[PDB]
Amino acid sequence: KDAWEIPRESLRLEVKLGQGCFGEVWMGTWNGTTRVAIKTLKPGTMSPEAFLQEAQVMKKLRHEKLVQLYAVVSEEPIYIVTEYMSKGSLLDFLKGEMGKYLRLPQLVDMAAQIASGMAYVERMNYVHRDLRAANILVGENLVCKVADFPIKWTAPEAALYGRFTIKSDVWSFGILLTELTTKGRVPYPGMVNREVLDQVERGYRMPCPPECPESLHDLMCQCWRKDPEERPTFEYLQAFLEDYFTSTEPQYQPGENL
Ligand SMILES: CCN1CCN(Cc2ccc(NC(=O)c3cccc(-c4ccc5nc(NC(=O)C6CC6)sc5n4)c3)cc2C(F)(F)F)CC1
Repeated sequence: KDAWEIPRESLRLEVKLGQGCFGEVWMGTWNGTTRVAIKTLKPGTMSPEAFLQEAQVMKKLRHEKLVQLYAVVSEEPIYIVTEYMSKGSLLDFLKGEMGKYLRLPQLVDMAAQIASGMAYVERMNYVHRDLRAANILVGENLVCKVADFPIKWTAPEAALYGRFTIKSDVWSFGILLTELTTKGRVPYPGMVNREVLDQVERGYRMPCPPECPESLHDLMCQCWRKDPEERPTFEYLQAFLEDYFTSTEPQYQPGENL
């Protein structure tokens, strides 16, 4: 019971946000002042240790582009409280309305910010294991942050031999690049998990998404190298994206969709 622990009182659980197997996500007010997301755990559905492992994880990881843990209610009902992100998941946001007006530059910025949060995660020798647009939260100002709550996003060695490493996160990140540039569409359209596993192993990689720049597709392809160690770092990725429109696609012109 630590200095992240708080009273449920400082927490106003205003709006529910998600329905899970082990709890619900609420949008609430912390100290009646600061807007916060609140991941509840339904006691009797999952041990506190288990549910608060993610919280313990979030503690050691303070970064501008990661969902910041804000406080915790360990003693049941077990609330985890975090900075709130107005726009919800990057997935709901890509598929959704404001998605339609997102082009490469905003998409690549997001990529960049995630790449960054993920780079932070990298420095920390942490792994995400579920890096995918559904786990990126968008904030105001297209702030996106890595959050957490799927073999299409999962690097083979991770999907197959459970070799989940930041590198397999890079892989996912590659998938997230397609989410980002397909406006949230499901990776490997028309293919189902087994067709994907079968495929990705035979060496299949998604083609260049409609109107996405080959250089962004190459980035993706790097992210999906069979050999995990060949996959780039998120320091490379971040930087590659941050600088994308100068070092990589200076001649970029907005398009219909990207
Ligand atoms: C070993 C596998 N590894 C280890 C390390 N590894 C890092 C990690 C682990 C866990 C988490 N846990 C969360 O992130 C979290 C939890 C609860 C709530 C929220 C949360 C935050 C804001 C927010 N805004 C919202 N608005 C909307 O919905 C509106 C439009 C409709 S709903 C919402 N929910 C976020 C974050 C991170 C990580 F960040 F990656 F480092 C993940 C798993």
